[PDB]
Amino acid sequence: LLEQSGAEVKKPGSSVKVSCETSGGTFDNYALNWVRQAPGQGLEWIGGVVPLFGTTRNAQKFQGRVTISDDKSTGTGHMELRSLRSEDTAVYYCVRSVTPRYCGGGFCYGEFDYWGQGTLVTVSSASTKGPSVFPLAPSSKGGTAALGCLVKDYFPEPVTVSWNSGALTSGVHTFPAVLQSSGLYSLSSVVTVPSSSLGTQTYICNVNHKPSNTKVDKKVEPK
Amino acid sequence: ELTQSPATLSVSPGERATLSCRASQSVSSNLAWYQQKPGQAPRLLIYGASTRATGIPARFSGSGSGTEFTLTVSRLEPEDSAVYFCQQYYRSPLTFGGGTKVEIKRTVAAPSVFIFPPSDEQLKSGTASVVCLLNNFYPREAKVQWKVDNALQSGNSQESVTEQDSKDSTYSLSSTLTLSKADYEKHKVYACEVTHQGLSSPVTKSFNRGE
Amino acid sequence: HINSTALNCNESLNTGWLAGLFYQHKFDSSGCRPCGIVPAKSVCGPVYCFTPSPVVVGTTDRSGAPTYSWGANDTDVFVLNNTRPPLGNWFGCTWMNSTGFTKVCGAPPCVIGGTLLCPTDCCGSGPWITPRCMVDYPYRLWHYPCTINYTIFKVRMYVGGVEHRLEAACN
Ligand SMILES: *[C@@H]1O[C@H](CO)[C@@H](O[C@@H]2O[C@H](CO)[C@@H](O)[C@H](O)[C@H]2NC(C)=O)[C@H](O)[C@H]1NC(C)=O
Ligand SMILES: *[C@@H]1O[C@H](CO)[C@@H](O)[C@H](O)[C@H]1NC(C)=O
Ligand SMILES: *[C@@H]1O[C@H](CO)[C@@H](O)[C@H](O)[C@H]1NC(C)=O
Ligand SMILES: *[C@@H]1O[C@H](CO)[C@@H](O)[C@H](O)[C@H]1NC(C)=O
Ligand SMILES: *[C@@H]1O[C@H](CO)[C@@H](O)[C@H](O)[C@H]1NC(C)=O
Repeated sequence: LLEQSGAEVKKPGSSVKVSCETSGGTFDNYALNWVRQAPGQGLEWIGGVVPLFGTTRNAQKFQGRVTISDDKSTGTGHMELRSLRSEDTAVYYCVRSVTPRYCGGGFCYGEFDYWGQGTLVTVSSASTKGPSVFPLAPSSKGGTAALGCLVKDYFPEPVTVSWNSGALTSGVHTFPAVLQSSGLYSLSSVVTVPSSSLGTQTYICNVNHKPSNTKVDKKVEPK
Repeated sequence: ELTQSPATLSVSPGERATLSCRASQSVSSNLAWYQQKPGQAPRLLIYGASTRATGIPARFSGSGSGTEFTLTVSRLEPEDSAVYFCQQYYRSPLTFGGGTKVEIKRTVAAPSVFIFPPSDEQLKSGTASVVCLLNNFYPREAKVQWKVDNALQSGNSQESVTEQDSKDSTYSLSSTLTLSKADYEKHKVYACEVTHQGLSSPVTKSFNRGE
Repeated sequence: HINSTALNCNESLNTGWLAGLFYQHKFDSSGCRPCGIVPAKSVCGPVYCFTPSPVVVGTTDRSGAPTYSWGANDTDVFVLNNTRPPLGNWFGCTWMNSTGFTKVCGAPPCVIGGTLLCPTDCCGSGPWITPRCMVDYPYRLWHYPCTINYTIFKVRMYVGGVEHRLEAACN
């Protein structure tokens, strides 16, 4: 119920602006906080703001730059981080809190009630590149067969793959992307379907790569 | 300032899984437990050290105070395959625990192995990638060997393994053998030999180039 | 003039009454003396004094200059120290002690009687102006949760010579 802005890539030293929207908004939230998660390490608190008092609060690693603005009008949150570092690359969560437990003043403290979808922020000097999608066709031989798609040579993460516009979910396995030697990421999504459905049942693989604004639908037919 | 022990847990369904959180400095009762399922945002399980959030089953049970906390999952279900975190809201800097990954144990299951030739579309670019799929197996430990004309390969394959499935508690693996178009059109048979505990014999899935 | 507000709250494990500061709070249903200087340490958050029209008294040093810390700062206090409106600014004050108890000092605006202007049995709770009505001010619901169901009326009240047009919450 909390939607965040799509994943981004920016060069070290540049700036990122990540938003947050509520559908349907707006509910009773007293505080807007942000919590990032680097793939290597556990969760880290970035900061927060209580819009009623306008008081902000950050951590030492982000004390100088980051600013969190919570718009109550449209119920839209915002975190802007400038002069990015390589260690800033993480999944940034937008989190809102209902019901305080302590107030130092101005700032108030409480448990985190609702989290956002997460936003992959990539700090890299590398160029943005769209992926190529290749069919992983079944071999035409229980009676359960497997088929998929190879999402290759893209930067940066992530790539989101669904099947038949989200109609086919059971039996779907999208593997964690692997970092190739070329510096590019590679990913594959498979699915197990009954053998007797190969010719008749259509299979479209829906691949999305937001950082390059790439939407590619690849039909997978047996041979 | 939070220490979660153990770092990794593995336990059968219907049994109790307990997680310890220890703060360097006293945090009274201002502690919260969160659950993070594979590929999703954390979910608020417990707040105030022992108070269940709305919509959370009674099997989840927070406990402890001061520097000493414990989270109890009494009747485990495959859905509980997640990494749990503890987070304090007392002292000036907000801190999270390291995080405990929870693995649900199940009956040993053999991997359904498949193999995929490179598409003719990829070959026009000049590269060839062959894909071996180990599907729905348990436990996680599994070996994959790429043979080309019965010759063992090395340093040319990259594998990727899924997080434990929420419903059937299985892992899936995908090994990818990458080589040039030229090298690809110099060999006929491409094989993937798989080793797993549930298999009394190494299973080999193969294909002939262009057949 | 929002900095002045004293904002020290602990603890909300039990009732989540604190939310009441920001919006309506899910309080349990149904559970339902001179004024001088109060230290800002035990106050969350706004302090309401009545003339009887409700008025806000912010933190100030003792005495008496205003402090724009959230109190917080040790010197911060609320100076009430008041005498009834013929002639004074207010009859009494209400605020919340940090644990979430409601502290009331002085006397309710009803007190003018006499008699019969104050509630029938007399008062633990509230700024009454009528046996059935109390003054309506923004943090009344937070301060007096039991009054959540009270109907609101536009009401004239006369004190000494001055006339007050004020809103009232009644049974
Ligand atoms: C909040 O108010 C309560 C009571 O109104 C305070 O607790 C009182 O403490 C005094 C002396 O410490 C006792 O004589 C009373 O018996 C207590 N009252 C109750 C109801 O137990 C409490 O100290 C106040 N909170 C703070 C932080 O001062
Ligand atoms: C809140 O109150 C309890 C007991 O009154 C105390 O032990 C604790 O230190 C307080 N918490 C904060 C945030 O100061
Ligand atoms: C306020 O009242 C207190 C207690 O009655 C008293 O000690 C102090 O002198 C008074 N101060 C003022 C502002 O008159
Ligand atoms: C608190 O008030 C004192 C005077 O009592 C003042 O000197 C000081 O600046 C205040 N504290 C802060 C950090 O503002
Ligand atoms: C007032 O009415 C509400 C419903 O509008 C009810 O839920 C609540 O309990 C009532 N308040 C009290 C304390 O009687």
